[PDB]
Amino acid sequence: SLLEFGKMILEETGKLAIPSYSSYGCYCGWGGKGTPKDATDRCCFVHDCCYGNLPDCNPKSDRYKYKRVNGAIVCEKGTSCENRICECDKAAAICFRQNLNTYSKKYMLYPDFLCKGELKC
Ligand SMILES: COc1ccc2c(c1)c(CC(=O)O)c(C)n2C(=O)c1ccc(Cl)cc1
Ligand SMILES: CS(=O)(=O)Nc1ccc([N+](=O)[O-])cc1Oc1ccccc1
Repeated sequence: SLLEFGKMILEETGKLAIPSYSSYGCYCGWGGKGTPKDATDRCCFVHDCCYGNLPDCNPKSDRYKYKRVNGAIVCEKGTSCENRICECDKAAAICFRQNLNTYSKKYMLYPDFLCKGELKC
């Protein structure tokens, strides 16, 4: 669920999920169409794609638990929907962490019309 994810994001990047990530590029937060504008945008894209493989789960409201083994994010045994979700968020977390150095503000609050193009997961 978002609470977990957001907290995971803050620990990892030091930036707050909302609003640093709720309206970035074409895929962070609003999902939908387009060509990811950048690495972070791709992270979000691969992430939306991750929730896409769990049709009958509820990434948003289902809560899972995770811990840190020295800085490592470690998803704890829960329902199977819970485990698979958590893996999906961990990746996004890492991913964001891996491209902080190219996180660009001109993609904050990006207008929808500039998000057209095709991309299959
Ligand atoms: C590729 O992108 C997707 C696809 C489906 C999604 C989401 C993101 C998010 C993610 C979001 O809002 O960031 C949620 C919550 N999805 C569903 O609940 C869902 C539920 C029931 C059926 Cl039968 C099919 C899909
Ligand atoms: C899930 S939605 O319809 O895509 N809204 C939404 C998108 C991103 C985030 N977030 O924390 O990164 C949080 C989000 O929603 C909330 C807004 C305020 C308080 C709690 C959740």
